[PDB]
Amino acid sequence: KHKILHRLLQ
Amino acid sequence: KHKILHRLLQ
Amino acid sequence: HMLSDEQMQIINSLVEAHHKTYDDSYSDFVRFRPPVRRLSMLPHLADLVSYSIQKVIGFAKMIPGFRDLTAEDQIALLKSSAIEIIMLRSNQSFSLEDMSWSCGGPDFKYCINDVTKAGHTLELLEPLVKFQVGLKKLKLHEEEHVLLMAICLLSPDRPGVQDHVRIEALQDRLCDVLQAYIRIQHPGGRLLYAKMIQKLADLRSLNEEHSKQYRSLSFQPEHSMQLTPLVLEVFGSEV
Amino acid sequence: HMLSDEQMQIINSLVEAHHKTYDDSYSDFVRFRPPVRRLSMLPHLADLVSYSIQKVIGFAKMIPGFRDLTAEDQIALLKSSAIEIIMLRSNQSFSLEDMSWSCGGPDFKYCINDVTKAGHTLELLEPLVKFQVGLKKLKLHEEEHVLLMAICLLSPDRPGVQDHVRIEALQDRLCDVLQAYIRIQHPGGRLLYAKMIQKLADLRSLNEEHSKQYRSLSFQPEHSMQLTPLVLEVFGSEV
Ligand SMILES: C=C1/C(=C\C=C(/CC)c2cccc(CCC#CCC(C)(C)O)c2)C[C@@H](O)C[C@@H]1O
Ligand SMILES: C=C1/C(=C\C=C(/CC)c2cccc(CCC#CCC(C)(C)O)c2)C[C@@H](O)C[C@@H]1O
Repeated sequence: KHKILHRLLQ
Repeated sequence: KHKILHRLLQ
Repeated sequence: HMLSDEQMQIINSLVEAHHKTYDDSYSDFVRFRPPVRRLSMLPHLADLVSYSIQKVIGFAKMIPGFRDLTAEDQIALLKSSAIEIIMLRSNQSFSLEDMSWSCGGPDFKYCINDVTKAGHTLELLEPLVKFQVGLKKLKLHEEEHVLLMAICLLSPDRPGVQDHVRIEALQDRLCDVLQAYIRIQHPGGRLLYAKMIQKLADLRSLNEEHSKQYRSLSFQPEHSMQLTPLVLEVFGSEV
Repeated sequence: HMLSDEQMQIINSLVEAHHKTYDDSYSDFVRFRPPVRRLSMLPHLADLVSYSIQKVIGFAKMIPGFRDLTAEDQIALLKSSAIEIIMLRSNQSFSLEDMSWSCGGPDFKYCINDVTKAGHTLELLEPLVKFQVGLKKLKLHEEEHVLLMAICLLSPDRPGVQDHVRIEALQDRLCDVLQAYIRIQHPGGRLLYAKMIQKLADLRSLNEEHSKQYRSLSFQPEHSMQLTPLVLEVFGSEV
């Protein structure tokens, strides 16, 4: 989960 | 799953 | 020969269904995230496609019999076929003169370049435009256009379908209507039904290429975050 | 007394972080689904909040130490605190004269009525506006404003947090900076630090009410389909 968060957190 | 589809299909 | 009463009622229902779910004024388009010309058109085209999926769902719900299918089959059919119905229904805004989809104003005129700026390539857009050109040259009657969309929607040969026999019987009835309509009402259409069934085959191929390229988008969160929940659900891979 | 070198560097980093992630021109707002005045403002405000979450993530990544936390803790902190940071950072557009958030033009001026047309009630908007009024009356220095956002973000008392000791030590350092800054640089601010810590308590209460009302929205698919993937993820309940 949290696919977009991980990406945004680099 | 398909929460929005079910709703739209009434 | 002659069309029967029940065939007539089917045509009337499908035409009314399309008129209720396709708005030639395109005035809803101002509600979308605006077009921008890395993937500058993705927000606008995601919104356009999401809006169009809702319209295809509304159209499907008014196809005679589709409603009486199980909820699972209704979803299975829409998930496999929605992209094809969108390509079919977009022929109504496609212009042979502009080679583009013109939706009531220059802000909502989409050329091939606009669609590449939503993450798609010529591997999809070259066959898609050729598809739109050949379909537009068929000069389909509104009756034929809505029958073809309904036949495409009611194909039983799609993954996830359970009641294969029931859906095939529904599609068989619509094919019978379309053949009779063309023979009786479309002058010089002796090759038309065959050309239309070929277009259904072309759509399977456009479906596969779009799914390939959509998968690439949906695997990059910086792009998939620009999609809508409805697009994620309908074009997604869950069962 | 006097601020130390490391305290100075912390303030400088937080101010630069805020300047990089808050655009006073608000020119990006034209990219959102347009405002409409059943829940006619939900598309526009969903886009505004989604955009703001990205900015809070960008701000967080530049708080000294936040980056060196585990990925799980970074997410736990952002999921619990993002709504509070958005309420804090929105004070910069709030106007005491208009009782509204004015974001560079009448299309992007949001009054309380606009927010009710996104699915929220006065149970949230009455305390939220009183919160914005009292915060605006504190006349916070930019230094104090960004410290308060960072302190709010680095609260270890949020569900899902693992390295409680490490996050508390980071927050303790920022609180020390804020107390020293107020004492040395804010004339007549002898009661200010206490008023600011009270605002952090108020935000817990605004958080709970917003979460209540967001849950109601997210349980109705005709409304949740209007949200963005990022809003669904950050305000959602997955662990
Ligand atoms: C959608 C409709 C229209 C245009 C479709 C186009 C051209 C922009 C079009 C052009 C290329 C590909 C596709 C298929 C849908 C797609 C896509 C984008 C994403 C990113 C979701 O893959 C559609 C306009 C109008 O007749 C309504 C119709 O439903
Ligand atoms: C977001 C920002 C702003 C305004 C916030 C407002 C008023 C519209 C506001 C007003 C009420 C509640 C909330 C909290 C976020 C929310 C929401 C809507 C949903 C439907 C997601 O619950 C925000 C503008 C600007 O200063 C940027 C800041 O990040």
